[PDB]
Amino acid sequence: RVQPIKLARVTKVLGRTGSQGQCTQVRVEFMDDTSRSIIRNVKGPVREGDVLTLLESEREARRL
Amino acid sequence: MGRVRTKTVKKAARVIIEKYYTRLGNDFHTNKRVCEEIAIIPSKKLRNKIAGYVTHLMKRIQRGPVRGISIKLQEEERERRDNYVPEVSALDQEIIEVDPDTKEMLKLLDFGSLSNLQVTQPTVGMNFKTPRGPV
Amino acid sequence: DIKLFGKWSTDDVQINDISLQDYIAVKEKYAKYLPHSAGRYAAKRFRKAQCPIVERLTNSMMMHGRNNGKKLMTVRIVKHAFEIIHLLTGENPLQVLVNAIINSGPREDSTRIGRAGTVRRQAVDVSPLRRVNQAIWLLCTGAREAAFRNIKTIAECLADELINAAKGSSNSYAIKKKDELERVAKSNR
Amino acid sequence: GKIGPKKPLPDHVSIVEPKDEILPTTPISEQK
RNA sequence: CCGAUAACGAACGAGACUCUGGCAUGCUAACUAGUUACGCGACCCCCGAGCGGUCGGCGUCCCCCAACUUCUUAGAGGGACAAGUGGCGUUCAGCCACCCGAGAUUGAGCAAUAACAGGUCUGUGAUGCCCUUAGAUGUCCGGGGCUGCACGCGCGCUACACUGACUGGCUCAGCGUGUGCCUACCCUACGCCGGCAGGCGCGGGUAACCCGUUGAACCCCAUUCGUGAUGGGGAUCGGGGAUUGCAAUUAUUCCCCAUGAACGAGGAAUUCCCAGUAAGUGCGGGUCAUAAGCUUGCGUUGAUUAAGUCCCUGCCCUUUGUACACACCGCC
Ligand SMILES: [Mg+2]
Repeated sequence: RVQPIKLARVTKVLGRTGSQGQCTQVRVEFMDDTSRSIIRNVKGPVREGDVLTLLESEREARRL
Repeated sequence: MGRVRTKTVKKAARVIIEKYYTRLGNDFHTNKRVCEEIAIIPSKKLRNKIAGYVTHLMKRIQRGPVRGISIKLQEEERERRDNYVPEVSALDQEIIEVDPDTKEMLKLLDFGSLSNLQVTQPTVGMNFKTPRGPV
Repeated sequence: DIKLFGKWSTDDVQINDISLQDYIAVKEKYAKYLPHSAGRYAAKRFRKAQCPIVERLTNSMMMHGRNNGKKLMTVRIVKHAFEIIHLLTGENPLQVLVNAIINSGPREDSTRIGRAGTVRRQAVDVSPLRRVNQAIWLLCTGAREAAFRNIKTIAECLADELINAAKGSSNSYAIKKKDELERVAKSNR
Repeated sequence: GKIGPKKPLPDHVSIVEPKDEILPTTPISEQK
């Protein structure tokens, strides 16, 4: 029933966020489906072309 | 980052390019050597900053008309402007599109009924003027 | 052909998850005899990912002021702890360290200071580089806390910390802290 | 160096003035 | 800085500049610097090497009786410019990445207009006014004080231990000081005595010549200890011995043997910091007859995190509002 942990690869970096620069928003496409892609805010040093894991499918989508 | 060149180097580079464009070239290590004798530069750092900007500006000049003047580009302009005069004028067209409203004006000036004039059909609809405001 | 600390070839180690393959540096050109190759790894962003992971462990293990420049002692400690983990498990200490890092690195966290909503504020994902950094930091902190006021040696406590993290037994300080962080991130979703 | 210093201002660049040296004539060769 | 332009032409500041660090087996040189090579040696191997291995042992500017400058010293120069390539950008100013390269942001110094009732009259034979000027607020001498303690605060040092302490062995620096106008007081090798602090003789050095090849600490390798207020910590305190000085009591400092107190990582708060940096760790200089828990420098080991933001604290530019202009610690 619960959604399994999946993987998403960063394609683009959408700039910092978090009121202190401590997060960066990145557009990530799921390794399962190349077409399906969302935007998520992540912490730590991120560069385009790296894979990060997701414990949930949807959390957030906004443009600053 | 932090590689902005100031007035002291930019004006000097422009002046020496204007004066010695022929001697100057695309080689940084040769422009730094010609800068030894074409001008008195107190500091080696100043002289090679100037030489680097000179090479950059010459790369720009070889393609386009930079604000720094050059006698070859100036004479090329002075050629293009006074030349490419067409063998036949664009003002000796055999037929001329003339609106009937414009046709009556020549009648008073008794220069109408010329062969080169062709009385057209004026547009009907008066559909000029853009729609007002938004949309 | 390299045999870090004279033994335990590096080429036999396989990285488990795709997310940390580019950031865990154990194989091929990341094959050095010693975890002491000071080479200006902080001069640019994303350069410590090219630093071999044993050297990162060594750098993180010398902390709390009393031993800050003593990197030779830390190299010795890592060498011994590798001997103990090989003795206990029978498998490659580098593989054990890699698996411990994979299992210790948290996958989610919390952030934002918006009046401290529920636990911290709003849940956030973590980058692979921060996963590796926090895993190494948690392992070193767990070993240090385990070996502070007791007879067990730093090498032994580092060994058991890495072993428990690699097997995921939740008997390790790093695993417990990671679980707590994931729990509060879930609450701050 | 009597009425003052000898070194120029460090940011002062003085560019010498060349001559014409155009020479648009036909290629000849002086014999001497 | 590029550009737009009722502005044009300038001046200061920034930058540029000076010193320092990084590279030059390229040049100039070196008995107050060395390296190689050779000759004497000393020790090991000797089966058998022998152009064998070690020597901070002696020599070859003790002038005819070797060369060279890599190491060291320091001068002249060179070298790096966003210069080359790719992308972004008006394709402008520039930005990002990469190659080659020692180096693609090394640190400092200097530093505008205007101002503060900021600090110094206890730096000055800088100084206006005022006070005092012989029972002196001048100056000198003796003694005491500047240290004095129910308490609060700031800069620090040592620690709370086993990533440790003790004992022994081994092993590596760079800054820089050194015999005094007055002015008396230098750095110290070596030998002897003592357990130590020290003492007693002999030198050397006004200095790349002597200390000194600065045998530094940490670190490294072996020993003992075993999670305890314990061999952690060394506060407090007794007794004894030296050194400086005219004088050591309110202990100047140092040495030895005893005492082993709090302290088991510290609340609210809060400081500093981005690469040879923080930190650990010693060594110089200043003060110094005697002296560093201070400061100014130097080396040694040497990281975690970050290449962002305006959230807090502030700063700069523009617009805006103002009843403020002693300028929001305002005004009312
Ligand atoms: Mg003891």
